[PDB]
Amino acid sequence: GWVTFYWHWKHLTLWQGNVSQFDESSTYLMGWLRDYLWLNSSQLINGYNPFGMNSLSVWAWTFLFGHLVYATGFMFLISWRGYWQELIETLVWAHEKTPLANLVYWKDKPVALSIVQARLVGLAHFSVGYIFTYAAFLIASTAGRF
Amino acid sequence: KVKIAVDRNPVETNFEKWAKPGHFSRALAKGPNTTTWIWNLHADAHDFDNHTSDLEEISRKVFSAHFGQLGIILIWLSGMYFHGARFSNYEGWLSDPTHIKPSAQVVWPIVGQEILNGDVGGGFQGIQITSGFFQLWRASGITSELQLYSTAIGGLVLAAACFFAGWFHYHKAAPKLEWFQNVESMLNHHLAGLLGLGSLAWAGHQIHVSLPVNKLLDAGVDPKEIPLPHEFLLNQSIIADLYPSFSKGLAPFFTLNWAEYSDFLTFKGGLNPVTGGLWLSDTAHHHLAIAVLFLVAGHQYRTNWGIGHSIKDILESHKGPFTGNGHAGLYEILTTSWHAQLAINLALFGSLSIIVAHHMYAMPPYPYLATDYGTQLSLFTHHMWIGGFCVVGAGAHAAIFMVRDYDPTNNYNNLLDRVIRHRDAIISHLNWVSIFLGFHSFGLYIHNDTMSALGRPQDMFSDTAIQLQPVFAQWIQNTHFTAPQLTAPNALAATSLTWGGDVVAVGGKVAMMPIALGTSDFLVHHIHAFTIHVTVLILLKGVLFARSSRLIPDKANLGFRFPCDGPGRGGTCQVSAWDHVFLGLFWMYNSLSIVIFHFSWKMQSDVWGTVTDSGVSHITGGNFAQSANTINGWLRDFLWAQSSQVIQSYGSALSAYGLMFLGAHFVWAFSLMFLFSGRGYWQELIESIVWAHNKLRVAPSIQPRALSITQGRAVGVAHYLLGGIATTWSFFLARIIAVG
Amino acid sequence: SFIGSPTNLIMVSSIGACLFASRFGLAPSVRKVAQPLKLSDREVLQTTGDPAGFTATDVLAMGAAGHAIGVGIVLGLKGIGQL
Amino acid sequence: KPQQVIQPINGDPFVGMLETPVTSAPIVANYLSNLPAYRTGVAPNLRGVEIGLAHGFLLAGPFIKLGPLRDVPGTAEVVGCMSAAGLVLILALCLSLYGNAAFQNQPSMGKKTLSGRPLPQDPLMSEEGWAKFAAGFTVGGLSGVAWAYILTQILPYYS
Amino acid sequence: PWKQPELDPDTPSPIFGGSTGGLLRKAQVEEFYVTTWESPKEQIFEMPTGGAAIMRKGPNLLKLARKEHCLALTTQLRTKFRMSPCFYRVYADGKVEYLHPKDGVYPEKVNAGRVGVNQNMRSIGKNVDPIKVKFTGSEPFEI
Amino acid sequence: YGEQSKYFDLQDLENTTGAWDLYGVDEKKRYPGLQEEFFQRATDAVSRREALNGFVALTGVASIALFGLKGASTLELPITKGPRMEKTENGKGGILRS
Ligand code: CLA
Ligand code: CLA
Ligand code: CLA
Ligand SMILES: CC1=C(/C=C/C(C)=C\C=C/C(C)=C/C=C/C=C(C)/C=C/C=C(C)/C=C/C2=C(C)CCCC2(C)C)C(C)(C)CCC1
Ligand SMILES: CC1=C(C/C=C(\C)CCC[C@H](C)CCC[C@H](C)CCCC(C)C)C(=O)c2ccccc2C1=O
Ligand code: SF4
Repeated sequence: GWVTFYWHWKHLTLWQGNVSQFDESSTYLMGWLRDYLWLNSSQLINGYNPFGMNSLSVWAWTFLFGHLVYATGFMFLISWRGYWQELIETLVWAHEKTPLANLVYWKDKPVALSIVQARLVGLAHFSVGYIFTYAAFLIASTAGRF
Repeated sequence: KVKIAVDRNPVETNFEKWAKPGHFSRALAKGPNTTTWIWNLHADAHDFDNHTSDLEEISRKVFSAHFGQLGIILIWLSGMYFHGARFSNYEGWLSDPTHIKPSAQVVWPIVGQEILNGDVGGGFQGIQITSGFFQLWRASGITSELQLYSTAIGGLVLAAACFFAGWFHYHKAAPKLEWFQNVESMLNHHLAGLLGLGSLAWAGHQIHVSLPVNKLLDAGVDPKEIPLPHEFLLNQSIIADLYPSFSKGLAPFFTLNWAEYSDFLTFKGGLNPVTGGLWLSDTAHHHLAIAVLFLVAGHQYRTNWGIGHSIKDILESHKGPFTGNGHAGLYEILTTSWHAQLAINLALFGSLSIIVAHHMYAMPPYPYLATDYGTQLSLFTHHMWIGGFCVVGAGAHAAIFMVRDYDPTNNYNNLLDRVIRHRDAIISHLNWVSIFLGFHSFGLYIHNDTMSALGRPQDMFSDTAIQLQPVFAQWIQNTHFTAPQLTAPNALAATSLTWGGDVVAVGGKVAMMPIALGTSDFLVHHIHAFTIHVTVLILLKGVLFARSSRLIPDKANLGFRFPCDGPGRGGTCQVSAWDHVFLGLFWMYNSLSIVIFHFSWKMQSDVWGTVTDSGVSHITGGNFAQSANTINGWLRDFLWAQSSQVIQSYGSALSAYGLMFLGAHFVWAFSLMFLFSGRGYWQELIESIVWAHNKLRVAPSIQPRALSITQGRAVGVAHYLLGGIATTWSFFLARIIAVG
Repeated sequence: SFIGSPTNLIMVSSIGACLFASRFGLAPSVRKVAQPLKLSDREVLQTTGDPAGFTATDVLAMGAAGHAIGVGIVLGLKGIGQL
Repeated sequence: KPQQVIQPINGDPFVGMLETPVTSAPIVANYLSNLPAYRTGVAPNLRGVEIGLAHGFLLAGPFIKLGPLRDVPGTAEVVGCMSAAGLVLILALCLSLYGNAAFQNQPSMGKKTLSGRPLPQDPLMSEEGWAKFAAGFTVGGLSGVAWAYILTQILPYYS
Repeated sequence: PWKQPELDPDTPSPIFGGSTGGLLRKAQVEEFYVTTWESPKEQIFEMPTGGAAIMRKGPNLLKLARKEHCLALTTQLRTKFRMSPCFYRVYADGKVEYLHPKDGVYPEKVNAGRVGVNQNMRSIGKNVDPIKVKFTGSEPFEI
Repeated sequence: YGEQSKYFDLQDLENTTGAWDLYGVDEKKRYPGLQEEFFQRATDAVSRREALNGFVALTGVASIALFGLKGASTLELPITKGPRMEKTENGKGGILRS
């Protein structure tokens, strides 16, 4: 992400012709944020504005999709198995011990995701959301102007 | 029966236990062999349950702990009063509150900080404050800095007195356990005495001091020639012209002619148009009625003179057939467990702080507070977060009581035992309503986002498209607007301008205007209900399953705060109730962040703004009814439409807010190490570093160890919460200062 | 509270009714603990003079209750336009 | 006389349920025992006919009322009905898959109605019995979808 | 013990209210566990899956869905009252198993009547590398 | 079972484990007699899971293939309608491609 942020911002300032802005703004991180993550995202989030919608609708939707999958990765990453097993046990008691649904019974017993599996799925959602949101932002920001 | 049982000199006053830092715990009394000894020292520092098993010493310890906290808060309040006395523009702000921004913190010119001394007006430079102390010092009639100096010195004196009181009441004269167990005397003395006496004293101060000062302040009289409140107190002639009922002179009070006091004990709905806050006469009658209600309620329980109520009898007498034994033993639990009372008090304190934030954003009780958007936003957000923290701590200490102080002997078929019995049903139904609320709030949001993205705005859940009109809230608004007409005929107007029909404005800016509720407000309110239901599910599940569970039957014997029971049963990580609170802290953070985002966006888009001759123009373009239905609309029109002043704050008075914003980003991002990772990798890295320090003989005598799993989770949640809170604080304050 | 006012008459009648109510059973005094129907006739401290249990706290509470009832009656009648 | 309303089932405090007025109410017990899924003596296809009829009649409503073509007159009432029929077919496929999955073995332990008297075996708990139940479900769902369709054609009120 | 005891169907059970935490469908399909003890008097204990239950003077019977619940109750009883109970396992077909000590004087003692099983005479860490046992089906610790 | 305090007997373990049908009756043919054979003959051709999985797939693939080929453009779905004149040029920062 750091190397692609550097590449995209330097090349974007080269294409726009204002290399002095990158030269005087890449020194401090607030300028990095303001002139990369905020300035170039103006065309990204206007994909399906309520007043008007244009061809960048897939890119804003994919940006928010990457945010959501990143957050689901956080859901798998912070919480660990052992609180989820008790909740799944309560859901087991809910399904097994209710009218009109105790007739339908699982064949594989619902168990919580194992710790290695938990780390793997958290990393998977993390990386999928990361890649999708960065691809969406990069393509939208570069293609909105040129 | 109720008496004062006090043991004199139980603990010698000496630095002998100060010499050895590890003395409260016998496990820590040996020595610091590992680096986890320090974290256990600072962790078990105030955990008085494992220090000793005697309840009397624990009660003395917590009594002097509360004394020390009271002294600390009094020191802080005295420091705030001293700052307002010395480094402030309160004299300038009194003569011009609508044009001079409040400022009470002055920085040093040491290293580039002179840019932080912003031009707040009145020939003064400093940090533009947001606590609203100037509004409070205008409500409670305060004119000069001499009075603030006197208040600060008195607060310092009372803080020293409180610290001396803690030292005395622990080391010199410590009360016995029967003194602390006098619950009826405690309740009577903190209902009639504390609350009632404070309410009556504040009502008297408002009537004799604050009412004439505020009557002369909004009339255009400069505060320099305003008479001091002792002149109003001693002399009836000066107070008679401002309020003609003082010419009677306490005659209507004893002769039951209280209708003659209708000039300064008024019953008016709305706000003062000159200042924008509530009428001080209304607050005077309010605090007087509150003092009455607490004086009558403080004589309910029976302590020593036969008459009254016995709480054990009240609890044991309320027994209903679907509950078996009804409140049978709760008096025995609440008189013997500090953590149960801590949970109850913290939950009610947090909820009441939430009510405090909501009812200050609704009715501003201070002059020139509604127009000061920064003070209102800061007060709402701050008390919002403090209430959330107190509620989460209530859940934590309830779980601690469940683990430690709960015993099955006294409770067999009472309410607590039956709540333990059907805990799976409660958790399953809460999970069902959790999933239901989550789907038909957030899936509605995602569906609106999709229909916006698919070019079909007529299929969205908006006001223009098919709508979910909040009919109940709007009906309550209409009822409260028409409440003074029929159900409260003695009220001048509506109790708040949330549901009114008029717009008040001070200094050309909107103070408080009617609030319209649409589909977006419905979506956000049900999002809030979903989020609060999830957080209460996590906390209640942690409390209920702290003792035993179908996974780990012996969780009671494993303590409250333990990392895991090993990788058995597929892995029982985070199974303790402490980890349930650890997750509930993040869920609290999400809940209150979305709540204050809704507050800021709704108030900036539909309440706050500058009034013009041609209609009322708000801070934003009134886009809450059009952009709060989608996630991308929320993002672009709240987090991106705003925060343009935070990024461009550099070189200005509010650049420190941008620095704080990025440091908060740093700390929020730094926490995810302690959240994602574990301990074995860090322990092995520490082993390699230990080898490096061993190679050239700088090996510490204390063995370096990685942080514990519970310690790592605590560090992660603390850094995460601190970063998120400071992020929202910096963004909110910079946006509301550079615009409002 | 002028001698002869209806408010004075209401106050005095309320005070006298409360002392009559607490004199012979009939009120949850210091002598009579209160169940749902207020029984069992206990005894603590001493009456200091007249019989039954009119202690220093018995006349203090009944005077307080009689005064507080009177404010409800007078202001209730004043609000509806009586006396 | 405490009136201990809340008691465990069959006086047994060891199992999951406790007999509660949500469960022990005569009206609720009579309504649940008279539902088709608990009529053990009735053939599972006759169970599925009524169950599919009720569910296919209810599932047509949201598709007509909140469908993408709800603003187009005359065509919403056909699009909602055929989408409901497709949903019924999807649910029938998943029902058949469940019947394959859960009845590849044989149950050995009975259900034991209260105070004994259990029948040999529920035909619904069998493989071919659940297949007949899913067949009745899809036939009932298709007929209910068609009935809700013709009820949207002839009408004195709304749709 | 000296003779393996068989649980009696006649024995009473402690008075308890309805608890959601208890026996599940695994008791019907798979095996379930049964705990027995003999009491001197009526005392109050806490079940590992529910709340508090007053037990009967004399023999008692508990049914637990897991063996961990049975041993948690056993440890609670032994710690609180020096009770020394025992639990069993009842299968789906009615087979009864005895898991709490077959020697009868608990795993804490030895009794000189049990044979060492899954014991390695080599030190921990002296095991061979997984390459030496690759494609053999036997783990280094299983040797 | 349940004489005075016992909840286990080992010969009626169907009662011991707690397997109880709280809502279960054995009343046969509650619907009128002429009504069954109309639906009994409805199911017998699709009673087999092979006949039902095929029939659902037969109505599945055919109606899915019907949609788009014939199902679309009769409902006027906004995917097979075409544009009027939108979005030939792209790029607000210049270059103006296509
Ligand atoms: C924004 C981030 C995020 C999100 C969305 C989730 C989502 C979830 N968490 Mg989690 N959580 C997170 C971060 C997050 N987590 C983090 C970081 C932590 C650590 C503190 C936790 C801690 C935590 C706890 C402690 C608990 C949860 C629970 C839940 C569930 C709540 C479900 C609900 O009511 O909503 C409804 C469902 C959603 C919002 C999911 C998205 C639904 C979208 C709109 C799709 C709708 C249907 C869609 C069309 C289907 C697609 C079909 C496709 C396959 C073809 C859900 C699985 C709770 C649980 O188990 O449920 C009670 C619970 O107890 N989480
Ligand atoms: C009418 C009498 C009275 C009053 C006013 C109070 C007031 C208070 N008590 Mg309480 N208390 C009383 C009687 C009273 N107590 C009795 C009879 C008992 C025994 C049953 C207790 C036992 C008790 C315990 C166990 C604890 C308190 C605590 C507190 C404080 C709570 C802090 C707070 O809410 O912020 C309000 C804060 C302030 C108003 C700041 C000003 C504090 C001033 C200096 C206190 C002055 C009041 C005092 C009664 C005056 C007489 C003391 C005299 C010897 C100097 C508060 C000051 C807590 C504590 O430790 O704090 C001391 C606590 O944990 N109380
Ligand atoms: C009425 C208030 C109150 C009281 C009297 C107590 C009292 C207690 N709690 Mg509770 N608690 C409270 C509120 C309260 N808590 C709240 C609001 C929360 C939610 C956050 C908790 C969460 C909580 C947990 C999760 C646990 C306790 C525990 C404890 C015990 C020991 C606490 C200790 O030694 O801390 C030692 C003091 C510290 C570690 C210092 C705090 C430092 C924090 C982590 C960071 C603060 C940073 C600050 C905000 C900003 C500074 C920035 C930095 C850059 C300088 C004691 C019984 C523990 C226990 O064992 O209970 C028996 C336990 O496990 N409590
Ligand atoms: C018989 C007798 C006698 C007599 C006596 C008497 C007659 C007495 C009386 C007494 C009394 C007659 C008393 C009273 C008291 C009262 C009180 C103590 C009350 C109250 C108080 C207060 C302070 C108040 C308050 C309030 C207010 C301010 C407002 C709200 C309400 C109320 C009202 C609560 C004699 C000794 C001569 C002789 C012998 C015998
Ligand atoms: C990083 C990390 C560590 C390693 C962190 C450790 C050992 C704590 C280090 C604390 C330091 C030493 C505190 C002091 C920090 C600086 C030395 C302060 C500098 C001040 C300047 C003025 C010099 C864990 O032990 C751990 C355990 C469990 C879960 C996650 C983690 C985890 O993420
Ligand atoms: S990963 Fe940590 S918390 Fe989880 S079971 Fe292992 S040691 Fe315990």
